[PDB]
Amino acid sequence: AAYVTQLYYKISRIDWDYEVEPARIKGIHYGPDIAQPINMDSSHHSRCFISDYLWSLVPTAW
Amino acid sequence: RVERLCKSKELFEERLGLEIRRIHNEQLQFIFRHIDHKDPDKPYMFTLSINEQGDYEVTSCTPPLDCISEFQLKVRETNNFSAFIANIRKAFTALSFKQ
Amino acid sequence: NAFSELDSADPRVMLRRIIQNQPQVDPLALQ
Repeated sequence: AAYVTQLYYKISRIDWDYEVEPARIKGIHYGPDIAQPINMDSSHHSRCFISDYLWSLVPTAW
Repeated sequence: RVERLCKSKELFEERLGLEIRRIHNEQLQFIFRHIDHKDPDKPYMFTLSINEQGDYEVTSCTPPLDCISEFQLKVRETNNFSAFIANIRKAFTALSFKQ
Repeated sequence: NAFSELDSADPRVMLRRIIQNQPQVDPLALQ
């Protein structure tokens, strides 16, 4: 189990806050330069917007 | 403990819409959902291995992407696996608007 | 920081960790 979650970090650079209600998407996104908080209310958004938005945090430059 | 690991996996699966499966013949299958907003559960997948030279190798892509060989060359050259995965998802998004 | 080790790991090593340690399951199909 650990190895897959480690790779999701390698891919997304996101670390979740595991102590919050399920309705709250909360965590931190890391990068070269300073780390950025995420705190969204899942009830306000579609599943696809949540995924598109979170993926837009991930840089596409090679 | 182990509960926290399974929880982390499910949070990434649901929030990124990305599942990772270890399948036969030394391969991992990456399955993206939440690509087509009109059909959020529809999967877009590719499979990957590390080949005998220790290189990334995409061994299949369903549906096919015409840029994924270019992406394989780039990830080999840069070792930037994050960007490789991000660019494949962008490419499935785009493909979903083609026709 | 705490991710120091993951940030510098080679993704090929990480991918091989999953492939060697997780049991195989069926691939999902378009169907």
